[PDB]
Amino acid sequence: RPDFCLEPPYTGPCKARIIRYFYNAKAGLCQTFVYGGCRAKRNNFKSAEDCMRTCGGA
Amino acid sequence: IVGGYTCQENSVPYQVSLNSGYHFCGGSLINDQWVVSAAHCYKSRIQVRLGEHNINVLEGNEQFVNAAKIIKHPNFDRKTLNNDIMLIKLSSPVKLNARVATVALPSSCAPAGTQCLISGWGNTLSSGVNEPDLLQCLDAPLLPQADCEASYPGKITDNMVCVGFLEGGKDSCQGDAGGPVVCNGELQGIVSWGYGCALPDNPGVYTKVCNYVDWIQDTIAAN
Ligand SMILES: [Ca+2]
Repeated sequence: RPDFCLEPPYTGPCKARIIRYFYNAKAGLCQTFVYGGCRAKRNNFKSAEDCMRTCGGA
Repeated sequence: IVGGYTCQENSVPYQVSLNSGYHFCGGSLINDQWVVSAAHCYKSRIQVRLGEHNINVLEGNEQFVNAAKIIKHPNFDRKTLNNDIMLIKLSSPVKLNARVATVALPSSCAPAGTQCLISGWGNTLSSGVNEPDLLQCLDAPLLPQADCEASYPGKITDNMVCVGFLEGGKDSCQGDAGGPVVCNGELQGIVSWGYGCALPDNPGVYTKVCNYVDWIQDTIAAN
């Protein structure tokens, strides 16, 4: 799978509480995390479907 | 708010919660039809909740009003975070009372050393997460621009001000963005960004409201 899928979820410097999805490699599935609202890394999706399609592997 | 305390019930009557399903940002009521928040808190649909203390319990003093107009600063940069300010016009004028009140805009820029009150329902932990039911408060000073610049090399503009402590321990955090920084009864800052929360040498960075009084007034008058 893509390299960014293996990186830990990135909240970023902004201080909003935006719920996003990230691929948890250890768990083998996409989960939710708190995104701050800006400067998102690639392991950050607006839906579980998009997260699994992109980071699911296979 | 990390390292703060639970605000006295309804002691920050200008504090509002921005909600789009769940609480996601704060804001400040500046007049009976307008709220000022952070531009990075933008969402196409926003419900403003006023008179809140416990955001997870219907207490009886709350007012729920949807955003009719959402206007981000025209020069907002989503990467540098310069001009991180946004105005929200309420669909209907709110009823002002002891628990729902307006906060004054700055008469001029407050100098470094000025003590202020920061508030919000953001994460209370620097490591891990704890979303508080009750509104949190934090008394903190505006820091010298040189110290802010030293903590965030090459990332601080004239439209930003650091508020907090160089030693860390107390700070605003995720869920607090858009919220108020009030000093001597005037809204001098808006919770914006920072590296982590309550970390040493990285105090929170806030939108310097005193640079936007004319924009705010002109925008309200035109909308
Ligand atoms: Ca409530």
